[PDB]
Amino acid sequence: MVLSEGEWQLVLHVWAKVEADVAGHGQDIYIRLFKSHPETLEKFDRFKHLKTEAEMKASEDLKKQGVRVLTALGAILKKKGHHEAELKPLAQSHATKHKIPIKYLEFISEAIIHVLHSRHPGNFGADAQGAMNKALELFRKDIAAKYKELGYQG
Ligand code: HEM
Repeated sequence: MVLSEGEWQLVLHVWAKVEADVAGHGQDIYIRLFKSHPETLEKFDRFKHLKTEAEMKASEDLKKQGVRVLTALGAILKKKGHHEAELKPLAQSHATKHKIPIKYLEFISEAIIHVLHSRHPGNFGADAQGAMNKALELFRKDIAAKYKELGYQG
């Protein structure tokens, strides 16, 4: 697939607002993911013992993971589809070391959309949500193709 320049502008306009508070958005996204799909917490050996949302909000390690994820995804989105070099190392660690199935990438995509809709309603109307969903679908299609080349395709 291919996004138009106008679709990319809608994605990067709301992403510029996310970048005013990377750690806060990272925390909100991972807490939404763990509350909605609790099985995903099991992939994190450092904080898989957390039992409540209060514990998750106080976790320094969870906050650091949110910042690493959003910094990497922000770099991929700022390439506007020319992200082959960025995806290679991410695909290799997620297929071979962490073993993250494509369905968990779909789950965190839903969590990003929910958080952006809650925090940025004025910059995340229907057209902007549609563009963000297309950008995340492109990212998941390209990572799934790299998973297959690497021997995982999960
Ligand atoms: C937007 C999608 C995602 C991006 C851009 C992303 C990016 C990253 C980055 C940059 C790292 C550190 C470098 C590395 O190990 O490759 C990382 C580590 C990790 N990610 Fe992902 N990630 C994403 C989704 C997920 C999801 C959905 C899960 C699990 C449900 C996950 C599980 C992990 C784990 C377990 C680690 C290692 C954590 C540690 O160091 O303790 N990732 N991710």
